[PDB]
Amino acid sequence: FYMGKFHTTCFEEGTDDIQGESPAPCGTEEPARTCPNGTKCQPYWEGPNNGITQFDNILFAVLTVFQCITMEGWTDLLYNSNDASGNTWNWLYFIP
Amino acid sequence: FRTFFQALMLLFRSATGEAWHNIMLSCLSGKPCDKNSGILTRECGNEF
Amino acid sequence: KFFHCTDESKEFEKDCRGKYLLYEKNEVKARDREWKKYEFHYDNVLWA
Amino acid sequence: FFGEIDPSLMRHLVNISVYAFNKSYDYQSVCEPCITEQTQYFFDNDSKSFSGVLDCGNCSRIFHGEKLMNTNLIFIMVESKGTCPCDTRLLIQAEQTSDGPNPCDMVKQPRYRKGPDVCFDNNVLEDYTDCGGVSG
Amino acid sequence: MQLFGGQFNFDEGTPPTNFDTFPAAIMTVFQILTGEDWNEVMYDGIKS
Amino acid sequence: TASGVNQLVDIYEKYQDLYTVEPNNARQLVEIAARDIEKLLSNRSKALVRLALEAEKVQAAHQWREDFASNEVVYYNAKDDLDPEKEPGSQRIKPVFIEDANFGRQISYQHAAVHIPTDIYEGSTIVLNELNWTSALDEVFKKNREEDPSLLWQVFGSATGLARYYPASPWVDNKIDLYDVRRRPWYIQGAASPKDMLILVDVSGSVSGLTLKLIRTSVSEMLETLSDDDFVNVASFNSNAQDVSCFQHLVQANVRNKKVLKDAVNNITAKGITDYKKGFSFAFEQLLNYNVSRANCNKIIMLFTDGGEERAQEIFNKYNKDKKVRVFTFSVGQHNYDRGPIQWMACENKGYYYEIPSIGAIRINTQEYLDVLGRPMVLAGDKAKQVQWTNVYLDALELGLVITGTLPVFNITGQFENKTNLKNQLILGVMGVDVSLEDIKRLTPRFTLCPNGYYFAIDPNGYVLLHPNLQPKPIGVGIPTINSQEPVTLDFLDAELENDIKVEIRNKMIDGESGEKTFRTLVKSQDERYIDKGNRTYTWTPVNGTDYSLALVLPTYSFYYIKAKLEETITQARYSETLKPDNFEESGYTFIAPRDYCNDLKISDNNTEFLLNFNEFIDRKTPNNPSCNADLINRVLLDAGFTNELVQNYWSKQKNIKGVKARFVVTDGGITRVYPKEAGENWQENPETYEDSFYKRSLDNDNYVFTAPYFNKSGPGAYESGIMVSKAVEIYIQGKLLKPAVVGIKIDVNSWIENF
Ligand SMILES: *[C@@H]1O[C@H](CO)[C@@H](O[C@@H]2O[C@H](CO)[C@@H](O[C@@H]3O[C@H](CO)[C@@H](O[C@@H]4O[C@H](CO)[C@@H](O)[C@H](O)[C@H]4NC(C)=O)[C@H](O)[C@H]3NC(C)=O)[C@H](O)[C@H]2NC(C)=O)[C@H](O)[C@H]1NC(C)=O
Ligand SMILES: *[C@@H]1O[C@H](CO)[C@@H](O[C@@H]2O[C@H](CO)[C@@H](O[C@@H]3O[C@H](CO)[C@@H](O)[C@H](O)[C@H]3NC(C)=O)[C@H](O)[C@H]2NC(C)=O)[C@H](O)[C@H]1NC(C)=O
Ligand SMILES: *[C@@H]1O[C@H](CO)[C@@H](O[C@@H]2O[C@H](CO)[C@@H](O)[C@H](O)[C@H]2NC(C)=O)[C@H](O)[C@H]1NC(C)=O
Ligand SMILES: *[C@@H]1O[C@H](CO)[C@@H](O[C@@H]2O[C@H](CO)[C@@H](O)[C@H](O)[C@H]2NC(C)=O)[C@H](O)[C@H]1NC(C)=O
Ligand SMILES: *[C@@H]1O[C@H](CO)[C@@H](O[C@@H]2O[C@H](CO)[C@@H](O)[C@H](O)[C@H]2NC(C)=O)[C@H](O)[C@H]1NC(C)=O
Ligand SMILES: CC(C)CCC[C@@H](C)[C@H]1CC[C@H]2[C@@H]3CC=C4C[C@@H](O)CC[C@]4(C)[C@H]3CC[C@]12C
Ligand SMILES: *[C@@H]1O[C@H](CO)[C@@H](O)[C@H](O)[C@H]1NC(C)=O
Ligand SMILES: *[C@@H]1O[C@H](CO)[C@@H](O)[C@H](O)[C@H]1NC(C)=O
Ligand SMILES: [Ca+2]
Ligand SMILES: [Ca+2]
Ligand SMILES: [Ca+2]
Repeated sequence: FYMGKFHTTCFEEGTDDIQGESPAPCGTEEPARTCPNGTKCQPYWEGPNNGITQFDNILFAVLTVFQCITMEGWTDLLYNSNDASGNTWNWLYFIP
Repeated sequence: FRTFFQALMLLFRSATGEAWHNIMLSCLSGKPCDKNSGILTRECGNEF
Repeated sequence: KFFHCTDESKEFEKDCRGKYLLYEKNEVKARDREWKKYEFHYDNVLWA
Repeated sequence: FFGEIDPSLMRHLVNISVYAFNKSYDYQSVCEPCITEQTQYFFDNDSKSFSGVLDCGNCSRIFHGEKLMNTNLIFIMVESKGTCPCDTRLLIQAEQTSDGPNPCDMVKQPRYRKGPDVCFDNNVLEDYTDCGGVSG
Repeated sequence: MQLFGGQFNFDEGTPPTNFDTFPAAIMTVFQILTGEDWNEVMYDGIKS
Repeated sequence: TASGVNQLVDIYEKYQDLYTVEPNNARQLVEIAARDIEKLLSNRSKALVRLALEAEKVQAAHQWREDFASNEVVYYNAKDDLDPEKEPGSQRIKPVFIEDANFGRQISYQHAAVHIPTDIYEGSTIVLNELNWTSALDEVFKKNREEDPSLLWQVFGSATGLARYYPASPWVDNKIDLYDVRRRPWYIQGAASPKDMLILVDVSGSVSGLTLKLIRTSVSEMLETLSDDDFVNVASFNSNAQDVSCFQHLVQANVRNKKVLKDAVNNITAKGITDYKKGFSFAFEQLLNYNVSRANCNKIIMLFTDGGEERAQEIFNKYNKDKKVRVFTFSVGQHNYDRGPIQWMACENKGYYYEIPSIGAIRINTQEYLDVLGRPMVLAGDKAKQVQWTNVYLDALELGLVITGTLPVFNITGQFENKTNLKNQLILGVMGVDVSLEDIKRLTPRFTLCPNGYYFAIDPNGYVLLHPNLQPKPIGVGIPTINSQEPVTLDFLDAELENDIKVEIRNKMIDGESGEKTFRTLVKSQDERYIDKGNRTYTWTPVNGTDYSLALVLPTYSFYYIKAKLEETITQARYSETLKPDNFEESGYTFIAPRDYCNDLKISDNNTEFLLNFNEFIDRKTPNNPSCNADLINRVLLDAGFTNELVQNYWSKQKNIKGVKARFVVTDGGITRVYPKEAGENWQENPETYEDSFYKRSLDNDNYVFTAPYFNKSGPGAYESGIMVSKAVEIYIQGKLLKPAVVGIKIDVNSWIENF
């Protein structure tokens, strides 16, 4: 479900620059988070937690899952995935 | 706390303990109210 | 002892007055100086 | 400028001393993306008949140059541009953005200056107790 | 201390949880045992 | 034939007796101008002296209050909103700003305005006492302005941060006020003496990370507090000391040497094990190098480190045992290391110890060593109080190119009775008055000279105080990297074309000598595309009283000028009816130079407006009136008459010629006339006659000059205006030689391409 979803953010329209000091995952559709007037959703950004927390490899996914098992930082993933994909179904992955 | 389901998620995040103490402080008195809440002054939240 | 000023340099209530310069990345902002208590402290047995 | 039109006859004219150049620096100049280099060309030998043979790659261009005496005008007659191909290194007279002179060399040979003669740098009565360590 | 010695001198600053000294290493290890913000310390160790 | 060249000469002889030829004795002209500048600067210095005396006395009589109840100090804070419609001990003033064309801003002459920078709180006990005792300065400010109504600014930069300048004007205009009066070049100039600073940067491993960024920022900010009289070199040491940049000994703090040092500092990396005995032995040896030029006083070492364990007593006992070198130690960064040894280094060696834990402390902790450096001059008594003038720099309040005279203010409480001297060895602040370069330019008139003659002034460093080639723009320092506080320091050799003889003339001016030097030089044209080989005469004299030297450049033909006659009221009307706006149809479209003829006549950038104003003024009252310049008006009217007689009697006979598009005439008085009325719209030259490149080029040439048109420009090219050829008018009156005008034509391209 979550492979590579967290690499897009609110880049400035004119330049390849992050809009704010704290970026968040974005989307091009209404259910996902939408960029403001001055920005657009561009392809590549490192990701949350400097790219350490993600689902890109099976190794990255296993480490990411183990972090949620310890109940430490799991809500940040829930909110990030909600920004990328909408909050309709993401609670079905994390609550179980 | 806006909806029943948004409330349950808050009580599940706190049950696991994700920064529940900061949520408690955010709910205290003297917080801005919603635009459509019908209250035009910064009188929201409780010491409860 | 759980008191702080938003400006790091000022370490007393009288000094913590006025405005100070906050140096963020590639931008300088002027912010007010406030003498405020920490969120969780020990000022009485109930707060402890 | 003739350098940006025919960039071979121009440099040959400079070389055989038809013209002369003398380059300076502009420090109060504005740039688009600043010190700026400037170049100006002027008559040097101030003699009239200037004829020679310009050499292109595997071809020769023969030219004659004559100068009007009552005006600052030169009539330069070159055989042909297309016949003999020379390398087209444009000679631009316009002002070019540049770094100034290398500071290292200038400070090896500094310009003459006379510094102030009065200086108050020591006094026996001075109190050095305010060192700053015990004061905080 | 051996794995993460003077490696926590980041440009922003040295985190309070670092392994530079033995008193600092014990309290950083103790925090990971209690499992509070163990992931945040992991990010610094990976970043270093 | 097309542009009358013999006709103007004949006109100039045949209308003799309407003007006289007067000499330009360069020796007298330069001395008159030098004494005028001396009197101006002495007038400016008297105000500083009386401000310093009054401030010292008033502070000495002050009583240190510690509590202020409601309104107790009344002052106008210069950064306050004018309409708040609404403090601990202060009551604001609501001032009325009317206008002043002398300043350009809106000012109030009623009281002084206070600037308190952003960091410093205005309710402090040390700020309220300043705001009280400094309120006595307003009477002296008013007295200075009333004695000399030409004073621009009178600031009192205070050691606490606040500044009081007399004409109360709002502070300038993101937009975060970072101004601090204690870092401006005039304050730094007046607060200490020239230094020989050697920054010693620690680049061992332990300073890696945040400490390194703080160190680089601190070193840059320290470099910003250095003048051209100061010499600086930056070294670094992990285990062996080395120079950070290509410089090896010591370099004066130019705007460019400082850039090289800053760039070298911004590219250092931290790796190694600290060795203090090898860095200090390097600093002390570079402070002993006397093969190079240096300030030769105030030898100081600034150590930027974090903390250590070695104090290195042997190095200090070996190199600095008579204590001729101060040592300032900085403990940069947020860390936990031993700080005792670096405090001991400052304590032993007549220095001070500073701490920079974050970016916000850099400015304050890098500007404070001047307090230490000012002790010996405070103890010098009434002998360190000399007025000193700064480099040319752009004013903070948008006033243009100004220089500032400074005078330190001492603390003398408990001096009448022998009570206190411990804290009295610190200046209260620095006085300062601004004189604009336009004042100095007013004191050196240039309209009795040819367009090729000018004045210029040199300070001991060789920079220009006056030059035609000095523009109100900051000095460029290098190529502008992709993605108003510096002085405008332009050397004489960088303002002109360097020459072997010029390098000698400049040295003689710096030494403070006077002489003449006639020689064949190489002058560059106004438009910066040509060079002429002119013969010029440099006459210079020292501005006695100050350190400046004035010089006057004059070509050979500019030794005489035309002085117009009084004539009579009949001739004034007949000459002035020629330049009527409706009348340049039979006379040719006329321009007039925007030179100030009267105080009331206002200069405009649109020559039609100025010409209308000039015409209506001449119509009003009489051409000769008080509050005007009789010579300028008479010269302009004479030139108008000569030009009108030319254009009518000659050009009106031949309306059209085969090979010309427009005939023009430019004369010294100020008048430009192009014969075809339709051709006036194509005339792109400056209405000021003394600023036309072709006029200046044609003056240096005894033959015809072809001025090439511009290529790929928005204006009409060489197809609708033509190609300009100009010839200078040369008249022989008595035995004298004069060149009062230049005529020419714009040859149409089509006729000449057909004739070619
Ligand atoms: C020019 O020099 C003169 C003297 O050379 C100088 O006048 C002196 O100014 C100081 C202010 O710094 C006055 O200080 C007195 O000292 C007491 C005792 O310290 C202070 O009371 C407390 O002091 C502590 C530090 O010890 C400090 O926290 C704070 O200053 C005070 N705290 C509290 C809670 O009160 C007072 O500051 C002050 N006492 C009184 C009764 O005012 C000296 O009194 C001044 N000396 C004289 C002879 O008047 C003057 O400031 C110099 N000029 C400038 C511009 O600074
Ligand atoms: C520093 O602040 C002080 C407190 O405001 C000022 O001292 C006060 O100045 C007043 C003048 O406006 C004095 O009022 C006059 O004092 C004379 C004494 O000879 C008396 O007649 C009256 O009290 C009064 N007269 C009139 C006609 O107003 C205050 O006495 C005096 N002292 C106080 C209030 O304690 C200082 O002036 C100020 N420093 C500076 C440099 O302005
Ligand atoms: C500046 O222009 C002058 C004028 O030509 C140059 O000086 C001459 O240089 C040539 C060689 O290029 C010599 O043969 C002449 O003897 C020089 N003339 C004099 C009077 O010395 C000069 O080289 C140019 N450049 C600089 C930097 O001065
Ligand atoms: C330049 O400074 C050095 C020392 O800083 C002076 O020392 C001399 O250096 C030259 C180099 O070969 C030699 O004569 C000796 O090594 C030194 N002579 C001494 C110490 O008497 C040097 O004299 C200075 N330069 C000049 C020209 O005096
Ligand atoms: C500075 O002072 C000198 C002398 O003190 C002035 O020069 C003198 O000028 C008079 C005539 O004006 C001569 O008779 C003297 O011989 C000169 N003295 C010298 C040259 O030592 C000089 O004029 C003063 N400066 C200015 C700008 O006037
Ligand atoms: C079982 C619970 C209700 C009993 C405990 C009572 C105490 C701890 C709580 C419950 C209800 C609370 C009150 C509810 C509402 C307000 C209004 C608020 O603007 C000020 C505080 C005040 C007055 C609270 C004070 C603390 C309070 C009295
Ligand atoms: C921002 O985007 C919305 C989307 O339609 C648009 O209506 C609005 O005008 C935009 N705002 C600006 C300032 O362009
Ligand atoms: C100097 O000041 C006096 C009076 O203050 C004035 O008359 C004189 O013209 C001034 N000289 C100048 C400004 O050169
Ligand atoms: Ca937790
Ligand atoms: Ca937990
Ligand atoms: Ca070290």
